[PDB]
Amino acid sequence: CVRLYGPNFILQVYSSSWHPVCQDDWNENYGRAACRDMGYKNNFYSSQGIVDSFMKLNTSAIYKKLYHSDACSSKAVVSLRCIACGVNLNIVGGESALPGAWPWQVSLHVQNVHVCGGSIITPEWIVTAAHCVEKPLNNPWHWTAFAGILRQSFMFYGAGYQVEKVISHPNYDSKTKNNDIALMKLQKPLTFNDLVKPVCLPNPGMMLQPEQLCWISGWGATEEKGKTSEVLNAAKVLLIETQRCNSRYVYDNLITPAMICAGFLQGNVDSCQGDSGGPLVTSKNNIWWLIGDTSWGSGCAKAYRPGVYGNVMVFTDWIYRQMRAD
Ligand SMILES: *[C@@H]1O[C@H](CO)[C@@H](O[C@@H]2O[C@H](CO)[C@@H](O)[C@H](O)[C@H]2NC(C)=O)[C@H](O)[C@H]1NC(C)=O
Ligand SMILES: *C(=O)c1ccc(NC(=N)N)cc1
Repeated sequence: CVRLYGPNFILQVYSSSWHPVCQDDWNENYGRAACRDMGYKNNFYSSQGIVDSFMKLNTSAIYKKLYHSDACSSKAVVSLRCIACGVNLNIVGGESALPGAWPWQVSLHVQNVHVCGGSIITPEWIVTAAHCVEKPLNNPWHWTAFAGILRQSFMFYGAGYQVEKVISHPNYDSKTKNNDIALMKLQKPLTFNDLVKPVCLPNPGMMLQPEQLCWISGWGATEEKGKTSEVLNAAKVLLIETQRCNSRYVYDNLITPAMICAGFLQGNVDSCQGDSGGPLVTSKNNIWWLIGDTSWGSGCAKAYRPGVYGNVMVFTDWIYRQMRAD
């Protein structure tokens, strides 16, 4: 019953609404304990008092040691970051990605060939699409991950990161593609550097614009019915309002609250076969956030047939629980 709220990572605790935690008597050790509860295990980044009813710490005997208070004597609330994420440098109709521009991007291989995309969230956890791991690719032995390499010809056999665990959302529906999200855990943790870094998981209360400016990246075909791209490509896309995406001329009521549309109704710029499982990201408060995972669409870059992505914000607490359960 502990969460991070908005682009400023305000620590909140639930009461049978949600209230922010006082900076009073708080320290890095309480922050570490809060991150462990969220399933971040050994990950911790920062804990600081932001000037934004409250939950106050009881200096007697992490969640059970908080009580409701009218005011914070420190006149600040806790801002909690569990991992250094969402920092980078500085597909149809896109452009070659630069080194370090999309450092959370991974290429997921089966039998030495790219199958799907993925997004690094921790040194051992990757977010992908549940449709990527449908039978007969449900078992983790099939899979290997490539990070910090832009080119498929530079992804050598024996050099990938073996996948040890595969977890599909319990409500994934293969007919409709509803709840199209899965997690992969690596056998060995990744080494973060200027080319390999995680993207931030989205917090409730991001307050994105109806047509928020986003980016997609992947090794998917550069034209409908085309082959896997040898190079990583990236493109700017705008969110498409669900009411508009659900209209008779677009996807006629097939867009659920677990899905987000992005792209252009005139087409020309879109995700395609092989981009699936990959990131849909946005920049807000100088942080890159994982808004979606490439899920589905009718054809590629066709007019009135945009891209459909898993609504990652809806899945964040399910993700936390799987990371904690491991
Ligand atoms: C801070 O913690 C103490 C100790 O857990 C709380 O005191 C207990 O309150 C319950 C009733 O809710 C009593 O049954 C216990 O006997 C109390 N314990 C002790 C050691 O006296 C205290 O209420 C908490 N402070 C606040 C402001 O909530
Ligand atoms: C997955 O590989 C995938 C996702 C989306 C599309 N189509 C569109 N974005 N229109 C194809 C394939």
